Amino acid sequence: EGGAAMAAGESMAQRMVWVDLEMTGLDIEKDQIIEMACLITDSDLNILAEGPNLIIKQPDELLDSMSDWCKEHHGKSGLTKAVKESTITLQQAEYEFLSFVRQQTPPGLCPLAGNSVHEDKKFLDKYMPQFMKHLHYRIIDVSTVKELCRRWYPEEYEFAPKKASHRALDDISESIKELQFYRNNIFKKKIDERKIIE
Amino acid sequence: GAAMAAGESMAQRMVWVDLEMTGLDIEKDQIIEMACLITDSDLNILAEGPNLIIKQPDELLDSMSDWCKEHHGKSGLTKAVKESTITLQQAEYEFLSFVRQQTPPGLCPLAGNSVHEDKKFLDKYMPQFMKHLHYRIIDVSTVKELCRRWYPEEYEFAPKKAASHRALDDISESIKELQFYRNNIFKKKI
Ligand SMILES: [Ca+2]
Repeated sequence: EGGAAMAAGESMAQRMVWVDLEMTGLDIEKDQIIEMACLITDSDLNILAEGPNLIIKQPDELLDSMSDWCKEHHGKSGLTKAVKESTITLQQAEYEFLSFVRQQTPPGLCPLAGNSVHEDKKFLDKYMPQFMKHLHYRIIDVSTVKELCRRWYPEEYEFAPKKASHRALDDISESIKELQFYRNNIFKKKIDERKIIE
Repeated sequence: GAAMAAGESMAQRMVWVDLEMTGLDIEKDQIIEMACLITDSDLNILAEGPNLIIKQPDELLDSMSDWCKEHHGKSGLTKAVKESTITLQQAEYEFLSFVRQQTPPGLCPLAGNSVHEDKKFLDKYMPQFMKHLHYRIIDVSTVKELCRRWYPEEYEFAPKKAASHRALDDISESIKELQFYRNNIFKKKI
């Protein structure tokens, strides 16, 4: 029956693809991608799968030509060291994600999720196009609600969680924890604590 | 101290835009129409920018998709492109001039419906303008997707975007949409 595929299809079309990227800089015409994580959640931000957490090999030239902040940032992170000794091609990494997201999402219906992802999509559109061809053109920006919280709910902004990490996969988990804080505190309450709300 | 409160009050103004390309192939597509507008933090419009139509080389206009051909052909917009005398470089200045007197430099974000795609062409074709803007954005298409999943009943009350033929009136729908999500999806305080 289609009514079952509809319920199943309409439920997967509400899932999100959560990514966290690290790059050599902000200039898309010269900078590249060096670390990418992926992860799938449902409409209520519950982990349905954990994608890989990869480090992409990039030539020593670009890393040696990175900005002070960038060359300093990724140095203490040790990520710069791993990039050189990495053996993961971009498309080899691009495909590894594409297979993961294909076995978990319908093609062209799920949106990109994550914190400040208008830049991640900007890079994935250029460098991982087959990946983006699977995803909806829209994004779920955890920072968009951070701004709307900053102006509309400054009181509860002070209680927002604090930073914490080691892998982009963890920066995803914090970004959901960030977004989950917004649903508990600034959106309309659906649940009293002991009835539910009208 | 009181000035730092008003300084914060200005740091929370938004910069609203909406563009119309010949296509989404950023490496081979250009901007064709643009409007701009400013609001305070609580979505009240403070100043409306211009609404300009950018002349673009003719071979590309008949090389854009049948969607872009028929739709912009039906909008009357592609006709105004040839009859436009505004280039990209002067258009950027007019928009850069407008916003500089209303918003603090680099403290205000882009806002609108899927502006992540409007910013992609602004990061490339209007960098002097984008320098005045914060790197963060405010996409109403993000809380729309959040409204579907979490508040689907109230999501059905969503108004129809009035199919505006001018990008400045398109924004009026986006704000009216965003104001909706605030009223019926965000927690009220008293
Ligand atoms: Ca638009």
